[PDB]
Amino acid sequence: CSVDIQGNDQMQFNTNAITVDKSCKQFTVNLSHPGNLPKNVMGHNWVLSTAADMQGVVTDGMASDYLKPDDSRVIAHTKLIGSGEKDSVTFDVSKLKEQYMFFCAAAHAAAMKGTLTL
Ligand SMILES: [Cu+2]
Repeated sequence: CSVDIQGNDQMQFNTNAITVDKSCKQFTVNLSHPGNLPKNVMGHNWVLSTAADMQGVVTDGMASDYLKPDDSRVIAHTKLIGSGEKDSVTFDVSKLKEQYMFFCAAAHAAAMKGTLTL
């Protein structure tokens, strides 16, 4: 009923998929970032929400640890960790049901994009 998640300076997760065994009443995410943060990203966290609400959470974090205080869409999140730092978050699995998304709120990319060629 637990997992170790890691990020790096290439904006990669050690895994982009997490399974929660149904015997679990609580689940714990263990976050660490042993190497450097990505360039000009000064923090790393792990955030859980619905697939629908993810974008809202992200936009509102930049509008207001890159997260809106007491955001009701955020199921669970770690604090912002630096390089070489570590944090854990444990949450009640009862608040879940089903295709949820987890993300880091500190490293942003362009939401809207396309291709151009000559
Ligand atoms: Cu941003």
